[PDB]
Amino acid sequence: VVMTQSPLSLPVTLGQPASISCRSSQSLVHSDTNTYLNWFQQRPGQSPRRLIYKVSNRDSGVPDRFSGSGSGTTFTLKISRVEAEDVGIYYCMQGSHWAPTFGQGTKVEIK
Amino acid sequence: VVMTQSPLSLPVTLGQPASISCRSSQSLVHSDTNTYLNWFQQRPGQSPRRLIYKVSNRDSGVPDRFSGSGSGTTFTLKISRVEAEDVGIYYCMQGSHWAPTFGQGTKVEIK
Amino acid sequence: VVMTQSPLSLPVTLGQPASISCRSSQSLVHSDTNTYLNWFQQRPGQSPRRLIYKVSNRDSGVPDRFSGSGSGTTFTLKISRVEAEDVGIYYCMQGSHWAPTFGQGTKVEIK
Amino acid sequence: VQLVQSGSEVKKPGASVKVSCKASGYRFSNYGISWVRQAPGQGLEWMGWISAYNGNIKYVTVTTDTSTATAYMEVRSLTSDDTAVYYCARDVPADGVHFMDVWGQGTLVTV
Amino acid sequence: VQLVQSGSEVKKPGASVKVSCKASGYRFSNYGISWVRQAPGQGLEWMGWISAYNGNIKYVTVTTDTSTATAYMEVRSLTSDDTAVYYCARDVPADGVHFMDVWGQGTLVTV
Amino acid sequence: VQLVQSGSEVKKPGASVKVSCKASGYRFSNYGISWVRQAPGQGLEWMGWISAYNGNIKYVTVTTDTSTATAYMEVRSLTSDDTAVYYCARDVPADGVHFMDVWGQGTLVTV
Amino acid sequence: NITEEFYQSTCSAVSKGYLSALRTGWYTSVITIELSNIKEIKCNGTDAKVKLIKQELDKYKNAVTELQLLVGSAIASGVAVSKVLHLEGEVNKIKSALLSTNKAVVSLSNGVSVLTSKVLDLKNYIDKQLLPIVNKQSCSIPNIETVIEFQQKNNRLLEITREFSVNAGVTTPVSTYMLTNSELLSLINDMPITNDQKKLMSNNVQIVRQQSYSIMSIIKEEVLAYVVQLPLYGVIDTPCWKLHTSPLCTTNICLTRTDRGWYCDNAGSVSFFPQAETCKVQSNRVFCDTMNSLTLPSEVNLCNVDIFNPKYDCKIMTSKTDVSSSVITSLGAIVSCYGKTKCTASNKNRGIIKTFSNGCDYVSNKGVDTVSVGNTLYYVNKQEGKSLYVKGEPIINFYDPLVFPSDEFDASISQVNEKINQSLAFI
Amino acid sequence: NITEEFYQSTCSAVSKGYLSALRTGWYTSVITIELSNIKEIKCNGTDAKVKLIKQELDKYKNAVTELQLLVGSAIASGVAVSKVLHLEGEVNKIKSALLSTNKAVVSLSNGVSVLTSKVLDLKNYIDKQLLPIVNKQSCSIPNIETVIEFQQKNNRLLEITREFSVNAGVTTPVSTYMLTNSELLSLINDMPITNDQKKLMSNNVQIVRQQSYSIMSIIKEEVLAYVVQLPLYGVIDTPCWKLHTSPLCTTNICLTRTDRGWYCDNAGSVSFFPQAETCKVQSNRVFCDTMNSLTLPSEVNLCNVDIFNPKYDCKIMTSKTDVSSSVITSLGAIVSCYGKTKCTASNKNRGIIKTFSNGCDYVSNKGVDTVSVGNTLYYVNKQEGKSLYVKGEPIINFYDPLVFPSDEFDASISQVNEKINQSLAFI
Amino acid sequence: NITEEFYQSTCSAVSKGYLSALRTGWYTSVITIELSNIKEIKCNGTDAKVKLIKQELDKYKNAVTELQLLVGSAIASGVAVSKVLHLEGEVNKIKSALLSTNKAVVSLSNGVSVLTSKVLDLKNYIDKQLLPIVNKQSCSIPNIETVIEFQQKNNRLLEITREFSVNAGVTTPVSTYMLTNSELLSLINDMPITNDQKKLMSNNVQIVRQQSYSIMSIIKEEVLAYVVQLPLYGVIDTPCWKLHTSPLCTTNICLTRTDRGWYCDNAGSVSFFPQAETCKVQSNRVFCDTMNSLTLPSEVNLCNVDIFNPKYDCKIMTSKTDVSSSVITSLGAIVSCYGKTKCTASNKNRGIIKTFSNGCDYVSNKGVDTVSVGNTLYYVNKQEGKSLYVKGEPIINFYDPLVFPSDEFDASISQVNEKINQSLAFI
Repeated sequence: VVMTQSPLSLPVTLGQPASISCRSSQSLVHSDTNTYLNWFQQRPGQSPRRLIYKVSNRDSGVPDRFSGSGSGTTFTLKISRVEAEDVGIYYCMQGSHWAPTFGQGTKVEIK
Repeated sequence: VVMTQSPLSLPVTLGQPASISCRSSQSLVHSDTNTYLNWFQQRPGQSPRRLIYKVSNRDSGVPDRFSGSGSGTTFTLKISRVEAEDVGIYYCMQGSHWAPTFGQGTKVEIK
Repeated sequence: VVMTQSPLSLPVTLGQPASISCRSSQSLVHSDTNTYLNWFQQRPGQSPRRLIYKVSNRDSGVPDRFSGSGSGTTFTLKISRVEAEDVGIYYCMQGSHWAPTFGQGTKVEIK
Repeated sequence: VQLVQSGSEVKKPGASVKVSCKASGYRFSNYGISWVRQAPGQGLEWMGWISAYNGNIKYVTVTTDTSTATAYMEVRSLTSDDTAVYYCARDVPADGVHFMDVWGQGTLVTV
Repeated sequence: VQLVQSGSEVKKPGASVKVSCKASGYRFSNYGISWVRQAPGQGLEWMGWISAYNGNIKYVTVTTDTSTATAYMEVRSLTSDDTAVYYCARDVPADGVHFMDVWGQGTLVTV
Repeated sequence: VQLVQSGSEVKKPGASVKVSCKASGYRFSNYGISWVRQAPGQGLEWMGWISAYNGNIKYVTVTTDTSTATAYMEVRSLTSDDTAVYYCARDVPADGVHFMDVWGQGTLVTV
Repeated sequence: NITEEFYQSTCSAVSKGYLSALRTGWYTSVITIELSNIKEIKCNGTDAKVKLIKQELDKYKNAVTELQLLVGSAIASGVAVSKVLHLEGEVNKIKSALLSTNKAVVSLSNGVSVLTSKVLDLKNYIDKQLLPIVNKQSCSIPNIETVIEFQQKNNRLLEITREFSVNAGVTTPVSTYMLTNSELLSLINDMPITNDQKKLMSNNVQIVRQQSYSIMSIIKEEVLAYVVQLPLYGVIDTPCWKLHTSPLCTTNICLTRTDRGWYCDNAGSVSFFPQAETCKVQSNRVFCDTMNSLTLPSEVNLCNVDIFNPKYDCKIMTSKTDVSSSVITSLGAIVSCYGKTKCTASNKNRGIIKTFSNGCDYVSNKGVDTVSVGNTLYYVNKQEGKSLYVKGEPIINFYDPLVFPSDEFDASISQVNEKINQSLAFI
Repeated sequence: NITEEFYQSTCSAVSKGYLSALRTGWYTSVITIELSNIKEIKCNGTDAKVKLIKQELDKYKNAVTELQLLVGSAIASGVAVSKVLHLEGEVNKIKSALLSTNKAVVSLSNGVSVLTSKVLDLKNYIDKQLLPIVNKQSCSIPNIETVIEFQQKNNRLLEITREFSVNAGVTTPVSTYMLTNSELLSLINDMPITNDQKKLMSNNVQIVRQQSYSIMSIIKEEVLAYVVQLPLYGVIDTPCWKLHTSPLCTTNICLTRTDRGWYCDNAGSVSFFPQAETCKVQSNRVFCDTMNSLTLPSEVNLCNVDIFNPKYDCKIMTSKTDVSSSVITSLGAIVSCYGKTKCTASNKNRGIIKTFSNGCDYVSNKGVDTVSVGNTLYYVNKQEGKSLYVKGEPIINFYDPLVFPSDEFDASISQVNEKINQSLAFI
Repeated sequence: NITEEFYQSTCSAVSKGYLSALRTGWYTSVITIELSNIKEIKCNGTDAKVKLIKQELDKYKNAVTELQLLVGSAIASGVAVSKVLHLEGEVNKIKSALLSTNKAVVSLSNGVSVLTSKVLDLKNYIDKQLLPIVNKQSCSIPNIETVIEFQQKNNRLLEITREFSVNAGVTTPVSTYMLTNSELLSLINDMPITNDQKKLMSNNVQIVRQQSYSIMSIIKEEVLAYVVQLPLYGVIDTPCWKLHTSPLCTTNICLTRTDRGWYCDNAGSVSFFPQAETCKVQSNRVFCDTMNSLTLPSEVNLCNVDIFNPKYDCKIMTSKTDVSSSVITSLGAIVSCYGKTKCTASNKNRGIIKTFSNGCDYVSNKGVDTVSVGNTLYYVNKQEGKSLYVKGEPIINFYDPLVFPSDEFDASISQVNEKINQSLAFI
């Protein structure tokens, strides 16, 4: 399952919203009706941390500015307001199939 | 189940047809496909007597001038020719649900 | 099951294609999804021989010029090139129902 | 098949009146009795149902005497609003649909 | 796999003729025999079917001799309308669909 | 709940390096460990998964030490292309969907 | 018409008037379902109806994959046919035989000829009537009815797979998915048996299913074939009689005839069926499986009229267990009342119509509707028939408790008498 | 609350603290489905939806055709009601009673009054709600939802036919197709029984189904009627106790109390249920069918406290089969360890917590999670309760192997003592 | 490869060549279905498709309501896990564990860790994929495929509820609705067991279902969880041999070895399985449940080669019941012919190929296809293998009828000899 992610570079002005899209090559709906798509954040100098663990479910400790959306093969990650702590690399991941696959990663910057 | 009945007063010329409608607040179709809607007649000075026991089934001894019609939530009682013995009060009743409910009653008169 | 067959006479020039249609009074689809319609050929002076045994399946030893087509109640027998050995009488047969029935037969000739 | 009720009753407020309903022409234990109140100038109102087969009761205290094929309805703390005609109707013996095919002549209770 | 029938028969009206059908090249008991009549200038007509496995008969009296792998068809009360060629065709051994893959050369009975 | 990995490793091509991953804060035997490679200037790449409950392995040789709650990944025949940061992530204990909620800080292997 | 005779002498009741239908053989037929070798729909798209078809195809493929993972002996006949179909080249015989017809007789390697019938052809439906409907370019299906009818066609395969999965490939009774009523009725007509057997089996198809077996045989070369093992009733219309027995005790030492169950005449001998599950009973026809049968001389019937007959050694048990109980026979009920337990026979309207005294007694189903023995309420069978009471002195009164061997779990009249004589010889 | 007492003297454990629900009678109700007499849809056409309706009608017609082809006695009550419905004119009583209502009480020829309920009316649906939808001129149906809802209405009939076909018209347990949970709950409320029985049956509807029967009765005059035979629990809340027994051997001659099973108080006497399938057990309620019961005096309980009581003759068996085995009782497990076989009791975390020596011993479910005897691993029941160990000298040590009659398949304390005394008399 | 040895001396046949798969333990896994807490669709309207959804929701709600109303012990392992899930806070452990994954291992209050898998999520489908489709303002659904796919998703819940309702919450075998073949195959792979056990269970998933149990555990807090109790085969590939026995009578006094059934090597001892239902048999693998097993010394095998061996006391029964019967063993059939009953062995083509004389005799499955004894026709098993006939003098000829104790329901060689010696001592 190829997880195409777009865009690869997302320079965002502080306070303005940012949207990251990630489209799968196959439908990610599992045998049980859940769609297991994860969103990770790699803060510079740190290991990736999970933000969204199902298409819209925020992880514990994640601020409410991070919103996940999408269904089927196309998904979206949105940030309501980009702050200084939102700079990093975001990876979409599917665990539904046999081999987990990550996206190319989105490099969020500040203008 | 509120059994709204209309009209409340039905002055009818002798020999002309008369129609009484009774609309339910819910669908009266039971678990078995039958719709148990009854029509009663209260001759002046007498107890109510059943005319139609399911949406169109005449009761034994009821003249053929009384016809029942309708489905779902809306029903109709029709008299082909109103005679002197058709003066009375007509009540629609549902027995399908937990508590039987009657209509407000239609007062049929002669002009 | 009346197996109407048309035309009854099919004079065909050598080398040109020929089409024989046979329409059933009922759907010939059996309980199992197969449609058991047969096509027979009665060479002059010989017994009828089976050409097509299901709507399109050629019998062993039948040249590829004989093609069967159709579905439901209408069927077609086609000859890509009519040769000298294609002169005869063609009967459509259904065996699906209780009593097998044949068509009226098509008399193929040469112009 | 008929139902005969007690005569008219005149009571003072705060008293108790027990209407009776003697059944004849059918097996009493195969049915139930539904009690209907009709206030003057007002429509029919279902009060309660008692089964002669189960003893089940739905809604004042309704009772049935199987030996005498009689049903009783007792209204306590009578008020001026309780002046009405009370009918007994033969009904379903169990938790089915109510039909009320046969009605008693009506007991007028005056308070 | 072939079927050979008796020679041509000439009969007077009211007599009886028994056509025979000797089978070779296959197991006789694994199939049935369908008899088809072809009047001169007329199409094929299915007469009867006899199973060599069950002995079941459908429709004249058709019989099979398993020992000699021979099938017989006897037509009684012969009329001028019974002048026709009678064919034996190997058929389904049970109450399935009839196919008639192999036909005998044909016995011409003249009355 | 956290994962701590070994320090940075510098190796020459053709050697073998075994990364370790010490787990704390949770029951090690209730999960599995997924190993992810991140080449410099390149996205995350899933390498292999080992269950601490089954011992099942998916894809280099990954092993788990249940007694010390430690996971190991050994890469043999190191090449210049194997210079990358290797992460251990707590994962599903069985053949379910992978989530990778908690990641180790990352071991930078230089060849 | 059923007739019951109660024998007070031995506290036994014989319910005569029955006719036999004894299963003496098996008839094995091969039921085949031609399967498509489709792996998936080639296209991918966003059509909701095609996704339903793919979901149904996944059910189809998983059903095939599930099937590919799959004293006497009741299935030895169907197993033998199944093992022959596994031989190389035997599947192609069925494939070629059913090429132009849905029924055929196929001669296998062993030389046995089996009637083969193709009841469903999923290869034809999927390849010719389903796949051409799918518009591969748009990956769309025009009408939803295609989805619904695909579910109906595939439903029989899923239920057949479902039954074989939980039964480990051998299901009994043969359900309506394995063999529908029309198919079972036509199969009986197609059997090479006499018309008396065909009439018997056709009138009692519900009994035929209960005595039949379905054996999953092959899933190879696009063919799902399972052997249905129908019963053969070689013995029909012979007299049957059921022997009901109840404890007979002094009023103590108890005696009970252990040879209870169905007896039926068979080829000049009596077939005895001890197990209750062996024999299914209809209006007056008894369907007993002969695999669970004992072959006895015709003199076994003499035990009913004379328990001391020299022509046979009737089986009895001896014990001191003086416990009141009742046997609900046909056309009545045997009531054994002992101790302080009160036994009564009751009618629905009149109430208690009889109070049983100490001893073994019988009440017909006429008038009696229930029987109460101790704390147990027994309902009697309301079968129409004539019951006969044969008064006689109970045999338990002939013995004496001093030498009665009241510990025989299963013995006979002669064995008890010899053991009694041994006791007298010592004494 | 459940309480267990292990008696080392007789190697028996009694699990007290239970409440009875004894089926002492039957309640038969007639469930009717009104069937349409339709033969086919008159028109013919090329509409795909109408073909689906015709296919579903063929399922409907075949279902009707399939139905038309259709100690004690567990169905004697429902068979009796079924045979009355076959009498001339009894079907029209049900037809007229349910003319305006879905529930009615009908007085039959025998005078019995049965509650009749119409759970489905296919005659109304097909004739009034299905056929008028079919546009006979175009032979088309406007909406596909008509096909889907027809399949849903007809589905219950097909499954009822399916169950009767394979069960020969008598199905047990009563499935949810025969009688849905709402219908079963309402039927219990409509029974003329006390509120204690209604509360008991309503809380345990799953047990009620397992003890109920469904009898196919009539398919005549557009009426499908089958008699549902519900259980009646006349005895409720009386004490019950289960007797668990294990072999008791010298450390040789073995002794085992054979009277294991459920005992329950009933009308001043003890109802003993030997068969394990007879009694269903809930949280603390035991549902025992009294048809498989033995009525015993109240003194039978004295065998637990004193095996040599004169008020009763406790049943035991004698043998030389010194084989180690364990009985997994409630609130514990009896372990009989003999020979060289090693027996241990284990905990999930602590592992082996006890090693059983030679003899019969008992371990509570507290701490113990599994029991290993020989090569068999037994899991103990983790029911919450208080187990009591009653230490005492085993009775098997009182005898001597020289005169012990170690061959009794089933005997009693007095029978063994008399047989021993006979052996001593000769010696 | 299977090998049969018939011993004329004792009229017993041993079918060697089998491999064991003995269930020595249980593996309990929690299968969870997340349920929606929806009460109804808020809107009301005249749309036909929404009414179908409401009808399916009523099936969903009734299914939840139906579930809310719900020697050894075969379900003690799954009951123990079920009772832990009822403890306060244990449901939320499963809820949080499966929050981001469909499989998890959860450590319960007792400390046991159970693999939990969520096979269906109706809470997600109904709340997120079904309800948003319903246009509440118009109370309409755009496409009918939503109705069809809702029926498919809800179908598994309805069938799971259906099975638990009639089985009182404990179903065996585990059907494909409880645990599909893909789920069962993946569950076996996820068990912490060796690869030899995984290969054994994966190749014989049909046997695994028949030996498994499903226990309904909790319906609380939007979670439907049931414990599937899979078998653990700790003993694999050890030799097994089945002992077939037939009566041996003089040509009278009869003798029969009672110790028939499966024997398998287990940890240096022989596990004996008397019950026939205990052991399922595949191509050459025997799946015997050790709960119904007796642990015997390895010397038990010596009874086959020498019935008078001093290392073991072989079990026999003695009787005068000289009745002809046949035992259909594997690779052959033992035929005991006595009295005037005619016994023959027949071939399909050659007909009767052998007529059995008086005594006990054996015929291989080579050539023989059926065996007729009296009025019973027995079909022999056509399993491929090599049968061996061990000629020897029958042991019944060594005794004499004067002192032969022909009443032993179950005895041994030494017990018979001692009882014979007692008879000679008196005489």
